[PDB]
Parts: sequence; C-alpha cells; structure tokens
Amino acid sequence: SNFAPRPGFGTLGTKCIVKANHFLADLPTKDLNQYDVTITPEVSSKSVNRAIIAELVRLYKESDLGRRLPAYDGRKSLYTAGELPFTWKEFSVKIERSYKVAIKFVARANMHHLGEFLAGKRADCPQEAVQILDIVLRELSVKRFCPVGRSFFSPDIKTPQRLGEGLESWCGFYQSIRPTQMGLSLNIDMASAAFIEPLPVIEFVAQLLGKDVLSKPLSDSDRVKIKKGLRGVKVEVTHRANVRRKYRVAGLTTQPTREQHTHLPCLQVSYLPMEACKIVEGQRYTKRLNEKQITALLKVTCQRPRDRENDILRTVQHNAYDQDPYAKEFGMNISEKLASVEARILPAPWLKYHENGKEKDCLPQVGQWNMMNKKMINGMTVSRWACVNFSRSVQENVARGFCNELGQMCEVSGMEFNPEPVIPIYSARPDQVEKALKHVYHTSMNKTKGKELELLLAILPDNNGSLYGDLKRICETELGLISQCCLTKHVFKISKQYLANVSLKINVKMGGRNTVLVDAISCRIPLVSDIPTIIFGADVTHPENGEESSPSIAAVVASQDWPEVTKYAGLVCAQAHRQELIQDLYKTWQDPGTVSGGMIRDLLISFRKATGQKPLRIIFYRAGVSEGQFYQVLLYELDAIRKACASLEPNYQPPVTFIVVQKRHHTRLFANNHRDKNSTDRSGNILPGTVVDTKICHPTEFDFYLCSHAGIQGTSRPAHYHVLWDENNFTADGIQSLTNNLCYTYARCTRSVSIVPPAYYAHLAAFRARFYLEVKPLPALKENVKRVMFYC
RNA sequence: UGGAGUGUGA
Ligand SMILES: [Mg+2]
Repeated sequence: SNFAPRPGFGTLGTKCIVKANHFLADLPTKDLNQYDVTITPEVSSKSVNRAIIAELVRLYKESDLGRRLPAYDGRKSLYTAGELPFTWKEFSVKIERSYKVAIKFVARANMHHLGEFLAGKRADCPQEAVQILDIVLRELSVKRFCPVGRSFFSPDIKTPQRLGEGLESWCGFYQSIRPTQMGLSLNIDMASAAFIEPLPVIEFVAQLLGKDVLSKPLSDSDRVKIKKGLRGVKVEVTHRANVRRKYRVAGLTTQPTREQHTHLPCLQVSYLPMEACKIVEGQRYTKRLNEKQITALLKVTCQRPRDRENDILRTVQHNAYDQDPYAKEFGMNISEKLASVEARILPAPWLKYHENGKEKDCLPQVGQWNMMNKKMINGMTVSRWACVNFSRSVQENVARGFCNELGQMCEVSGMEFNPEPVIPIYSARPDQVEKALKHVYHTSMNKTKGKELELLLAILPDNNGSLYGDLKRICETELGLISQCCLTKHVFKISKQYLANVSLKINVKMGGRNTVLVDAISCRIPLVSDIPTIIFGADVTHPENGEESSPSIAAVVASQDWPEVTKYAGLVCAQAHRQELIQDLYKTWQDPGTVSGGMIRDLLISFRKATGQKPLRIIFYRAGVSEGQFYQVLLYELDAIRKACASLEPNYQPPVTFIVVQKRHHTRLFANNHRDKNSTDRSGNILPGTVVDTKICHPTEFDFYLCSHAGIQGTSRPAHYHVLWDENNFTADGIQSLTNNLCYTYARCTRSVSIVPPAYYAHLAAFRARFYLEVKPLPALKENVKRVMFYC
C-alpha cells in the first residue's frame, strides 16, 4: 500500500510566525509535451549533448519547430510547451565533428494531475510534470551558471576567495521545485562547494605541498598525495602560440623528462612538461576536504540567519524568473517573497533528578539547562578502574591529579568514583597499544581476585593518529573493556564544565542514567507509557565517495529499560558497498534446524531479558535514506521486522511506526521579526522546540519540521521527520510532542539535540563501527560491552 | 577523542 496519510494538524505550543525559504509557483495550463532525444554516436557528456541540442535549435527554430522553444533536460529528454508541428524528423549537427539527432514525440503530461495532487485530492505525485517544470525553470540557470546537479553556482556573484592548499570555494544558490501544501515551491537556498583555482601546475603543486620542490624530488607519500589530488584534472597546453588543445590527465610518469625543469617527472596525457601548463577553470574537487580546509569553508558558509535570509531574497530577485523566455513562454510564474509560515513553540518537558539534591527538578529555559544543585538519577559506584598514559608531555603526578579531579567531579555530580585505582598509573608509548592493553587487563584480573575492570581512563595525544581506533577496537572486540579516552590539552587545562561532561559520559558508559522526563517517571506519556514499547533506530553510513574496498556499515539501536526509557543498546555489521538497505536485520541459515538471527531479534531478546517482559509496541526511527527509495526501504525493513518478530515467538506481531528522519535538505525557517526577543538567546536562529507542519510540507502524507535545538552559530537546519508507516495510530500532537521530548533525554549533553537520540545513537554506533574492520563480517563485540552504551 | 551546534538530498 501507499504511505500513512496525515491525521491532522498540531495544536500544542504557543503560536508564532516564521519565514520559510519556499517561493510560491503557479502551475500553467499549456499541454506540455516531451520529445525524446537520440544522438548517434552516443556520447554521455551532458554539456556536449546540450550544446548539440542548442545548435540544432538555432539552426532549425524557424524551419519546422513552429517558433516553439524547446527545453532539453541535458541527456535524453526534450520538453516543449504545446506540440511541435512535426512528429519524427532528424537533423544533422556539425560542431568539424558531425552528429545525427533523432527527435520523436513521446507523450503529453498532465498539469491537472499536478493540481489535483497539490490540492490534496489524491496521493500519487506527478514526477513527470514536476521534473518538466524543474528543468524548464533551470534552463536559464544552466546556461548562465555551472550545474553541479540541483545547484547552479558561479563566480563574480560572491567574490570566491582562498580556501586552502590550492583549491578554493565558490558560492551560489540551490534550486529544486517541490510539491508542497500551498502549491509548487521553488526551494532556493544558498550553497557552496570547492573548486580548483586556475593556477599553473608549478604554483598549484607548490601550494598543495606548501613548500618548494625545485631541487627536492617527491617522496613516495608526496607522490601518492599528488596523484590522488590530480587524478581527474583537465589541463591545457600554453607553450604553443595558438594551439588551445586540452589533455585530461590521470597518470603521471615515473621517470624525469631527460630519462627546463626536467628533474621532476612530467605529466603524461607524449610527456607534457609541467612548467608550461595551466589548470582549466571550472573543475570540481572530488572526495572529501581535510580538517584544515573544512573550517575555512565553514567561516564562509556559516552566516547569520538575517544575512542568509537577505542573501536568499537577493538571489531570487537576481534570477528574474518573470523575464526569462523559457518561463514566459511556458506560463511559469514564480513569486519573490518568503512564505509567512505559522509555527508553534512546543514547551520544554520537566526533567527529574535525584532526590538527594538541592534541586529535584529542572525546566529547560531555552533548550539548555545546567547540572548545578542536581544529582543523577542513577549513580554506578565504580570500584575498579585503571589508567594508561599514552603521552609523554603529561607526567605521572599530573595524570593522577587529573584522575582525582575527574573523580571528585563525578562524586559531586552524583557518582561514587573510587578514590584510588586498582594498579598505579604507568606511561606507555602509542605504538605498543596492544601490549599495553593486554598487560593492564591481565594485571587487573590478577589483582582484585579475578574481577574484571569497570573503566579505563586513557590520556592519548592530541593528534594521535591510528591510535583511538585501534584502542577502541582492541578494548571492544578482544579484551572487553570500557575506556574514556581524553586529549592531552584538556588534561593540562582542567575545566569544571569539561569534567562534568566527561562525568555525564562515563555515567551512561557504565549502566544507569543521569536524567529522566517527569512524564516518563509518572507513566504519563501519550500512547507510550501505557504499555511497554521498544524504540528502535537505524542508520547506514556509506564510505567516502569512491571507496569500494571499505564496505558500508549499518547500525541498529533499541531502548532497553521500560519505566524511564533512556538506555539504548546497539549492534553493528558490514554489508556491500553503497548499499542503502540493511541485509542483517534478519538472517536464516542451516544449522542442526534453521537458527535465526539479525539485529531486530537480538535487540528484542535483550530488551525482554533486561525488563522481564516482551515489548508490546515498536516505534522505528530510520535514518540515512535518500528520498529515492522510501518504498523499497520501507518494504524490506518492515518485512524483516515482521519476520524477526514472528520467529522470536509465534503470533507475536507488535504494532510498528516506521519514521524516517533526515536533516539533509534545504528548507530553512527564519524569525519573522529580527528586532524582537522572540528568537534564540543569541542574535540568531528561531526558538528551540518549534514545529512546522503547514504550507511547506507534503500535501497528503504525514511529515513535519522540528527545530528542537538551540543553534549556536549560523542558520540552524530543522530536522525532517516522515512517518511512512503508522500502526499505533499516532495523533499529530502526540507524535510531535514525543519526538520533541526525546530530544531532551540525550545522555552525553545537557542540551536538546537536533535529531532524536535513537537515530543519533544509531549514527554514532555506525560511525564507531568503522574502527572495528581490519572482510564482510565485522569482529564480534564482547558480551560485556553490548549491554552498555559503548559508543557514547 | 568533553559536548552540543554550523557545508553536499546518490
Ligand atoms: Mg547517519
């Protein structure tokens, strides 16, 4: 069947007005038609095909096209308002390479279907009409800019400037039409991406290396880095007077020119000298940025909400959609004002802390609170602990003092940290991590009469490198320990807030919890606390662009303690490259008969063992989907859940509520009045816990926008929750309030988070599991670690 | 790796 229809509109919270970045578009009625494109020989170059089509149009616009102006998608589809006076005619295009183009009328799209879908009278989205409108709107943007997909950004509009290590950053908008509740919306939003500067090869190499290589040949690592950076760069020769030929470069010779600047190897297309070549403008940097040039872009793309709103308004008026021939002929009419969306600021929930404290309750003012005069619900009275000093700057006395300070902070925050460790702290070196870990574990087990450790405070260096991952992998797949790796800078500079955050982390890293909603304690949460429910969360973390070697990791967590649900236990796996499903939610093989598996079954069994009873309802929070596979993901990951529940106990099919969360979109909400105190306590974003479900949401399906976090800088992007499946029959107010309330139960922070802790923990587990691989099956987690939040 | 929050809808 189709998705879950929207049951209604929310009412809770104080009314307020925000401004979205969606611009109303009025659909035309011109009987738009699509004409197929066939070019022989076949070339997969979108720019070349577009140029060929443009030349064909210029040649034969008044010949047999009837003065009708086509709109070409770029690869295979051509759209024209009305109907051309011909059906199947072929035109020859000579660029002098010659091409043969075949054009045939395919079918006629229906704008009335788009109107019916936007009016809420059906549930099927006319992808054809939406794509035709998008392409006819973006023809002029493609012509005037450099397309990178749905974003057309070019220089001389924001003065692109230096980024770091050669490549720079460009600025511009992101345009994508979308069918919303109020009608078609042009989702214009500012965007930026990295570009390679048109610099000579010598200058670019010097900037990337940050030094001079006039007389120093490159090392193996330097050569590998140069090849990785330069793989896929177009360069043009400049030594010739009037030969503007281009030579794509992917391989570099291993020998110098003599075997000018002939010492260094010359690029191979013969052997093109690297001293008389220039990088072609417009190239895009692949892979991912480094830690130094990511922040340089962050200082560019991170601007105030008012500045971003003004930039979007300026960009929309700069395109002038009311003047371009494509939209004038096609009947398009785009507005130039931000939608005045009404919102609702949901109230913050009451948090209950331990009775043994001055403050037994807390009301988060602006989405963040403090632990002063409060104690955790559950201390864990850690008794056995040890420390490893993987650093040389810090001394034994300094490390012992840091441990004592952390313990005192834990005790005053509500723990019972042991004053003295099992074994005296000793300093090792960051290369013998395995030997140090086995030595510490074996010594601790030899002492304390064969009782395992409960914690391991590790002071690893600032830029350790290949050390944190190895340490965590060994401790969580070969030893079975719990570690609290810290950095040397914070050990040297002790701050009470840092100690409190570390205490909050190590409380939940050893069982128990530190804060609970009063509604959860009082068994008063709508449609949750009435009967036991297990709240799941999934996330699939794909590797860095082209990384076939490394597989993709999927993680699934689930709440484990009922009456005050805060404790999530998760499992991880490794599946095929760039796979958008989770093949390990259920697995059946032959073993004498057919023993089952998967993560759903294991987590349900763990929940049953932990709380004494099987869960009665399920609330699934999926993440990491790309909007192109909702149907497939829902079908597979709901059939897997049903089969896992059936296999565990017969006739056990609890209701499920499949909700997909994703923050990767370009829907921004701005404060209606920037001169008023209705925004965050800073000079920035809108108030936390504000819900939007009108005028920018799906016309018929069930979704909402929730900005539950207090943005610290830049324009905070609210999360998007889409309820694909709903068997509990959640009301709009109930689901919005529940999702907002969970955001206040994050273990590691004393603030409200943007996405739900289920999905956030699933993402953290998936990101952490990348350190375990060293083949399709990941190493098995130890049995003393899977029951505790090792990832937090 | 104290933490939340800021850049890509494959
Ligand atoms: Mg994720």
